[PDB]
Amino acid sequence: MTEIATTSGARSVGLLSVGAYRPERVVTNDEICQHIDSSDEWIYTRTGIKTRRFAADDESAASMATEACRRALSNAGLSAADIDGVIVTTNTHFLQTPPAAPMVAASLGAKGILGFDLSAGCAGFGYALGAAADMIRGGGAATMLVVGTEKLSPTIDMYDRGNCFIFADGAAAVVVGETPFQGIGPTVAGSDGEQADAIRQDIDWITFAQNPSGPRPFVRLEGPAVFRWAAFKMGDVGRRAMDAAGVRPDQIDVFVPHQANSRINELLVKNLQLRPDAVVANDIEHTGNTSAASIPLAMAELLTTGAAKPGDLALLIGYGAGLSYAAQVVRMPK
Amino acid sequence: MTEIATTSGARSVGLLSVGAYRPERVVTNDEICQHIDSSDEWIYTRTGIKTRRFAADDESAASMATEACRRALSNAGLSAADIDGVIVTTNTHFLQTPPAAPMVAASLGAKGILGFDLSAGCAGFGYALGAAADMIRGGGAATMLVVGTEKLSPTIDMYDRGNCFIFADGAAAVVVGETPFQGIGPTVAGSDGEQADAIRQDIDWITFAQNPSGPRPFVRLEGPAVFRWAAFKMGDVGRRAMDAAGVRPDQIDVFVPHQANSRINELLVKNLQLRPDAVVANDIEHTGNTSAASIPLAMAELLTTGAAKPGDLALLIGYGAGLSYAAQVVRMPK
Ligand SMILES: O=C(O)CCCCCCCCCCOC(=O)S
Ligand SMILES: O=C(O)CCCCCCCCCCOC(=O)S
Ligand SMILES: *SCCCCCCCCCC
Ligand SMILES: *SCCCCCCCCCC
Repeated sequence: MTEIATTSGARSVGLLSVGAYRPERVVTNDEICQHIDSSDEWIYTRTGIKTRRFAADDESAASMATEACRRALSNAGLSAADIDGVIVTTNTHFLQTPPAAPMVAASLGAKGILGFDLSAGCAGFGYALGAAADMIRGGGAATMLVVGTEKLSPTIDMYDRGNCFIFADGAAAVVVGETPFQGIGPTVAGSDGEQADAIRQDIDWITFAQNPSGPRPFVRLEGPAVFRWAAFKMGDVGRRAMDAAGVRPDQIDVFVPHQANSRINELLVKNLQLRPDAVVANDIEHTGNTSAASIPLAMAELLTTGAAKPGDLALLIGYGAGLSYAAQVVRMPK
Repeated sequence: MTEIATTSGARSVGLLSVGAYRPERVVTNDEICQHIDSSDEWIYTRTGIKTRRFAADDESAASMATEACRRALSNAGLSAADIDGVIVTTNTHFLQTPPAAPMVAASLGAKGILGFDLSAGCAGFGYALGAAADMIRGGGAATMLVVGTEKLSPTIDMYDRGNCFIFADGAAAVVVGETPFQGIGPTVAGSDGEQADAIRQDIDWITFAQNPSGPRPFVRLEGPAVFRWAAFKMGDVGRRAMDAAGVRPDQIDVFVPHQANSRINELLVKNLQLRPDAVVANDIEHTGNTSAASIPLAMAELLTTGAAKPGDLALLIGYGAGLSYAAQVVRMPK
């Protein structure tokens, strides 16, 4: 006869700021075409990618994540002392343990703060932004870091005619906290674990670890399957996300799909019936596919180029590995 | 100027059931005393562990989590079609991508429900329980599975002498959903990234992949440092947990700390100042340390022995790698 107490946070939460960090090494298509039988033009028309960034040998998903946070914090007018938790979303923290979240908190100056690694393929940001919003409104935190980071280079098979020109590096973090107006709509999510092997690590670490001198694992992609699924299934995912926020297709100002493939995104923009003048993220051009980091990296780009304004109503749609998606309507940060 | 929908879910949320799964191969202390010369008594005196369970080769974290859910659903008298999401917490899913969750989802027949993998070491489950509860109170999901799964087996160095006897395999899933009574307390969580190296994979997979002629990675433990940290710092954490749930230490009926080491958990009990008759989870004896899976496996055991009853007021304390910790006051399920 003693009811467990419940706590409560803020009603309205929003993206206070975005920070982005891309490693300085520019990898061209022609440099990629080195061990590939295709050209710059073939790669740009089929994907929309021109150049992408590769990290340094000493760099890691965590170090870039630490770096993205600082910048977001700086853009937020906030210190590490003002943060209550940090979620790292990544698919390329190359340790089973420890998780990257503590390390990032540690180097940021706030070693004691709550946090975890959330891994859900390319869709990892939608879930982690979703988890923050709910935790903050829940009262477990007031202000929170959600960082997407990905070191994909070391996982690329440079002879792989189907995916080498695709994956890249970068880290972008957002600051989530209380806001006057409601800023982040309901998370709309789900998956398709039937197609789990569409984007995968071909060999598992333990099997590989039993015969290290045999073929090592790489990232593999059954592209047409991914094209079909994404191109035809995310339209509703976007509609469900807009519906839960109480908004209309013609009300979206910025559209931030996962930067997987520009032809896919072209089909979604048309399927989503947005305004003819809706600003549509195209960070694919000089960032490539950065999985968990893709969307917040895309957001920053548009804010930096001034194509998007802070406070613009925006739709987010994450899609990729596991075959799992996540989508939310948000105001633009910064 | 368009508004974003402010939505609500159910306020009161609890653990409906718990479903555990344990590998049939019983590996003993004297069996671990064939490679490396210690003693079954030495291990028992120092850790509290007598035997442990190692999973089969055709078994995995992913596979064991699926079976635990089958059982969690079975004990709540429910169906995969009643579940809106799964959270697989783990440290031994031996793929960067795809996530375990969607696979676990499809194998239960839950077509494309939301789901992600949460990593925060031994404390992953406390984090996962708290995240799910957040999502239901926000309205993102109604009923959810949360599964700590682990196959630490293949990660153990048989020459360890410091931790070969510590780690073991298993899974345990809880169903989280609406209840009339508030069943899960506010999440008390945190970390210590300065001490990230205390429990770590010693070599990263890329580095190892890059150098197959060198040593393979293994799980490493800095015992003394972990003992010092967990046994003197975790009292305050539980104290913070009980404070948030509005309960006095003498109101606790069951204590389920992470099954790291009996001697640690022994000192915890005294610092925590619970009742003399308070039920203390000792699953460690024939289970060992199962990271993420530990606590819900430790829950299931107390319910199986009848040492704990459904509705009992439990104090959970997860702690370990990342040097991260998670705690909350709950009601026992089943
Ligand atoms: O037609 C061919 O023979 C090859 C054409 C392949 C280029 C088209 C891009 C691959 C689609 C991958 C999209 O999924 C993700 O980006 S993930
Ligand atoms: O240093 C002390 O006072 C205790 C001696 C260390 C005991 C031997 C190893 C157990 C380490 C504690 C458990 O670590 C985890 O499983 S986490
Ligand atoms: S859509 C997210 C893709 C994530 C790829 C990371 C897996 C790399 C394989 C390791 C060799
Ligand atoms: S909660 C403590 C268990 C740590 C899990 C990591 C397993 C080590 C991987 C080495 C290959």
